[PDB]
Amino acid sequence: AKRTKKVGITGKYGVRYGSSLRRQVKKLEIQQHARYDCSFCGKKTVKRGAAGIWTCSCCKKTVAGGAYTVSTAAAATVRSTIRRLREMVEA
Amino acid sequence: AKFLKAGKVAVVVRGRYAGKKVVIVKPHDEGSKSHPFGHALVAGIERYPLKVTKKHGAKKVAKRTKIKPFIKVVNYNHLLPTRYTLDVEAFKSVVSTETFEQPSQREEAKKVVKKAFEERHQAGKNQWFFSKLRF
Amino acid sequence: AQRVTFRRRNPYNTRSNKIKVVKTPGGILRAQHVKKLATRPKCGDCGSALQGISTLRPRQYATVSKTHKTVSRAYGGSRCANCVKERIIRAFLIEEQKIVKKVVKEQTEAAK
Amino acid sequence: AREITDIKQFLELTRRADVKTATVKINKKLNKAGKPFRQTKFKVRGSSSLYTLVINDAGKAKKLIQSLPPTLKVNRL
Amino acid sequence: GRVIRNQRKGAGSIFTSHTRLRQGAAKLRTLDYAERHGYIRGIVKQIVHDSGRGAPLAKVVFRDPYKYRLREEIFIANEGVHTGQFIYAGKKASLNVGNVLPLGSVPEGTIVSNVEEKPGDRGALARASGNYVIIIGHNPDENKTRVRLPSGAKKVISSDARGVIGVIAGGGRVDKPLLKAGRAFHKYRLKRNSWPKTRGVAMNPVDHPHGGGNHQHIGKASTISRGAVSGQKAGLIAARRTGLLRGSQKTQ
RNA sequence: GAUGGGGAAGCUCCGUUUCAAAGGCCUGAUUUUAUGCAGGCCACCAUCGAAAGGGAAUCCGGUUAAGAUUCCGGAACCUGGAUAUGGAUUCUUCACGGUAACGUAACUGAAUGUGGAGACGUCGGCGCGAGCCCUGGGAGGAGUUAUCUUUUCUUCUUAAC
RNA sequence: GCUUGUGACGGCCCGUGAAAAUCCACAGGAAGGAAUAGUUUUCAUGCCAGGUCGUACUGAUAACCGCAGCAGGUCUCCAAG
RNA sequence: UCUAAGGGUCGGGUACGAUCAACUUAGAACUGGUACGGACAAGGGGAAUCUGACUGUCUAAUUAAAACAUAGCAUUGCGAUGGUCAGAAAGUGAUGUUGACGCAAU
Ligand SMILES: [Mg+2]
Ligand SMILES: [Mg+2]
Ligand SMILES: [Mg+2]
Ligand SMILES: [Mg+2]
Ligand SMILES: [Mg+2]
Ligand SMILES: [Mg+2]
Ligand SMILES: [Mg+2]
Ligand SMILES: [Mg+2]
Ligand SMILES: [Mg+2]
Ligand SMILES: [Mg+2]
Ligand SMILES: [Mg+2]
Ligand SMILES: [Mg+2]
Ligand SMILES: [Mg+2]
Ligand SMILES: [Mg+2]
Ligand SMILES: [Mg+2]
Ligand SMILES: [Mg+2]
Ligand SMILES: [Mg+2]
Ligand SMILES: [Mg+2]
Ligand SMILES: [Mg+2]
Ligand SMILES: [Mg+2]
Ligand SMILES: [Mg+2]
Ligand SMILES: [Mg+2]
Ligand SMILES: [Mg+2]
Ligand SMILES: [Mg+2]
Ligand SMILES: [Mg+2]
Ligand SMILES: [Mg+2]
Ligand SMILES: [Mg+2]
Ligand SMILES: [Mg+2]
Ligand SMILES: [Mg+2]
Ligand SMILES: [Mg+2]
Ligand SMILES: [Mg+2]
Ligand SMILES: [Mg+2]
Ligand SMILES: [Mg+2]
Ligand SMILES: [Mg+2]
Ligand SMILES: [Mg+2]
Ligand SMILES: [Mg+2]
Ligand SMILES: [Mg+2]
Ligand SMILES: [Mg+2]
Ligand SMILES: [Mg+2]
Ligand SMILES: [Mg+2]
Ligand SMILES: [Mg+2]
Ligand SMILES: [Mg+2]
Ligand SMILES: [Mg+2]
Ligand SMILES: [Mg+2]
Ligand SMILES: [Mg+2]
Ligand SMILES: [Mg+2]
Ligand SMILES: [Mg+2]
Ligand SMILES: [Mg+2]
Ligand SMILES: [Zn+2]
Repeated sequence: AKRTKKVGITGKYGVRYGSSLRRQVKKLEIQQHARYDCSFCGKKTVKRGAAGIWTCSCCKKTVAGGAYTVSTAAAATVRSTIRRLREMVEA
Repeated sequence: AKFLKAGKVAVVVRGRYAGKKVVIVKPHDEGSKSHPFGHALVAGIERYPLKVTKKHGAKKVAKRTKIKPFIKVVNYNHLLPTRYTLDVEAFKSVVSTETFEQPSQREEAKKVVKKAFEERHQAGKNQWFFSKLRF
Repeated sequence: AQRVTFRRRNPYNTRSNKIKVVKTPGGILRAQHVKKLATRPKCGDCGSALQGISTLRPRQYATVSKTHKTVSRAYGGSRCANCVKERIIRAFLIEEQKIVKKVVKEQTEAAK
Repeated sequence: AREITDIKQFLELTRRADVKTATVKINKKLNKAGKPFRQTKFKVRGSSSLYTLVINDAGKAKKLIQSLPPTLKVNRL
Repeated sequence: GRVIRNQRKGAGSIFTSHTRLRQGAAKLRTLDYAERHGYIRGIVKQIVHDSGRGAPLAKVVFRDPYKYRLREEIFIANEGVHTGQFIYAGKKASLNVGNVLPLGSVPEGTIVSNVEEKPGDRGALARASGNYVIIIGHNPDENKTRVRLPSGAKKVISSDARGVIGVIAGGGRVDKPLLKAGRAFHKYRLKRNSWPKTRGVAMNPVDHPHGGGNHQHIGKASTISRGAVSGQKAGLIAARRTGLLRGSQKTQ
């Protein structure tokens, strides 16, 4: 049965702190507790602890990421704009 | 090519002789009442010859180049087949299925493999089978 | 219904002051202080409780024979035997590919 | 603080240089569900350990008592 | 009158950093022979949380080129680096995320962190979680390299100065509401005794320039000049402007 | 909080590895002989600061007017110093056995290096241990008994190692 | 069942929850080591020694602080039906 | 004073039987001077206005509140040869095991 109409995980704060603050948290909180695909071993066992740090359950790899999500859009494009620049120094 | 045959050198990857180099002498490519798995009878090297230098003299060299061998049944999955290879004729008839079972037969067998190895080290045939793998 | 008392001046519930209750031949209950539990040693490579090795408090490993502190294969009381399997294969393959790396770039120098 | 069953090893302890005193203990117990029997405990006091040999066979006991070295102090009961 | 709060901090009794649990000091390797002629290889043995810090740290161990021993450094984890990665550090070094290269040796547009102000200071600029600097040009004679810092400032430093390719892990941390006092409490608990902040306008005049009055008010302009003296500077120090910044920011 | 130092008229202030020539171990050399020098390391650089943090190692019974994990008795354990007999090992000199995980009464190992243990939040339910609590039969002692109660109460214990 | 201990898990963090002494192991192979007899004290057993200071009792509506044998204050363990 | 439901453990050729141990919940009769959470234990509720969002904090010994705090919002200073701050001075010090997703000041 559907338990709550919109608060979801954020229901623990109840009525406090104002709907909008709770809404913003619920987003990043959902972002940060989730299980992610592992680049190395191809399973979805990456989880967080200590914002920034993302380690894989098995295969024991630990990746430095964004505070509440593995890849951050900034570091994502930086990856590509470094990929682009690197290729300028071989071809 | 079916390569785990009577000449190929391999590295023992599990067990007490882990990391040491061996030679297949007689492969039981598929099964055995005793050992129901792909295994090979191999003679190996347990205590390699210590590196010898010019400063080493009369009886130090003779001591530094002694070799302690071993003989072992070993599952294929615990060997790493090497591209190199080493001749096996001097102890074909010694490293046998009958060789194990009777410690005395293993003890004498190691004697044959030992002298056959120490002669091979002098005039350094294979030169790499006698060089400790470092890990 | 029988109660008990500490046997050492220290009156607080610190981890160095754990207590066990015990029934003695006198037919009465009496505390007996318990040393902190020991933990298992760990593979420096992977980190698992490396098997084969007895588990004592560190000063006690000096009152025990060497067989309790090692296993017969190389890197005995140190690495977890699957890491050894790995640092073997890695070693052997790298030394092999290293030979491949030389004669390839030796022929490069002869034709370029 | 140690138990022993090798009756050969036992006599070897009883003649070990540091061993000067011993003691025999006599207990009445039962046999497996029923009647009683006579258990003897040969206790050899070494310089750091008290070895004790349990001989449940009453016959093995008497023969082993005279077997004791004559120069050994043996507290009875 | 009394000595006001911001004046007491410099003495550093109850205001010194809460330092016990810190992992160490984050620093680039010492700028030795290897790094300024070739490159040196290391393995990030671990990336780990530093107490009181935004960004995770990266423990990266190298060989000692002069003694047979392992020597470990403490880097700030650039996003994407991982346990087991090989980090290269040197003039001649590949332009890959995680490696440390002299600013002169990367093209324009490179995005690096932990960059040195003068070469060798083992890391000055772009260290907080989510920050970086971008190289915006080079002057090969005098070998300067013009960069833009997280503030927007555009400093020009030596081309030998070292930076590490990528951005710093843990970005977005400041997008989540603290949501409640305790979160901020445990925040500053592992930084320093800066929280909570009694307003100078709620104290009596002994305590603060803003103190006193039968209503709660500043009483005079809260813009204090640079030339103001200790015990005067409270409010908006040397403010070149004031009020709600409307209109697009972003330095020209 | 001393120290080479740097301030300060000065009592003294600052700095703690700090712009310092900062110190000591293993054993070889000796057969005038005791410790000079022949190697090689270590550049670690005071010290104070926890009777709740870390930490070598003990228990039960008995005992006093008043002491006890301290006395007595019996049974252990740690550390340091000596050591010798037995076992083990070697003519394949430095143990074998198991495919492997690994096994063991043993089973040489300097410099150096590396790993681990010391060594670590909090809450939740779930699993197990112990001591307690409840309870059956029996073997004893005690209470109640005009009448009822094969009843009520109690003993039936087992330390370190 | 109760108290406590412990295990394998799970929740939480812009909080991710000391240090040093000390002990062991491994990598290494310097060296030293037997046939007419050696190496071995991480196996067993055996020998000697272990100092200095505290150790009583109270810990509270009377042994502490509150001018006091003061209705106040003052850290904690054990805990039956 | 009764009924019903809820378990464990052991053999079955390569449907069930046998036996041991637990207070839970529901339903039904009977019964009393209509009493029964029988002592103990244990929320008064509702409609509004003012005011502070909330949990939290203070005048020990006349003020606990609408006061302080807080999250949130906004402004300001600063790229280290620096901002703010300490000191008689200094080869002095705090922030700083720091670097703008930062530190400092409103
Ligand atoms: Mg070896
Ligand atoms: Mg006491
Ligand atoms: Mg073992
Ligand atoms: Mg064991
Ligand atoms: Mg003043
Ligand atoms: Mg400090
Ligand atoms: Mg505060
Ligand atoms: Mg405020
Ligand atoms: Mg403020
Ligand atoms: Mg006021
Ligand atoms: Mg004023
Ligand atoms: Mg003014
Ligand atoms: Mg005012
Ligand atoms: Mg106002
Ligand atoms: Mg001083
Ligand atoms: Mg001290
Ligand atoms: Mg102490
Ligand atoms: Mg202590
Ligand atoms: Mg007693
Ligand atoms: Mg007395
Ligand atoms: Mg007393
Ligand atoms: Mg005694
Ligand atoms: Mg005695
Ligand atoms: Mg000893
Ligand atoms: Mg043996
Ligand atoms: Mg160590
Ligand atoms: Mg550790
Ligand atoms: Mg601790
Ligand atoms: Mg004990
Ligand atoms: Mg408790
Ligand atoms: Mg954790
Ligand atoms: Mg250990
Ligand atoms: Mg010993
Ligand atoms: Mg002394
Ligand atoms: Mg006393
Ligand atoms: Mg009293
Ligand atoms: Mg009183
Ligand atoms: Mg009772
Ligand atoms: Mg039933
Ligand atoms: Mg049934
Ligand atoms: Mg009312
Ligand atoms: Mg309020
Ligand atoms: Mg008041
Ligand atoms: Mg007053
Ligand atoms: Mg109130
Ligand atoms: Mg009041
Ligand atoms: Mg608002
Ligand atoms: Mg000066
Ligand atoms: Zn993975």
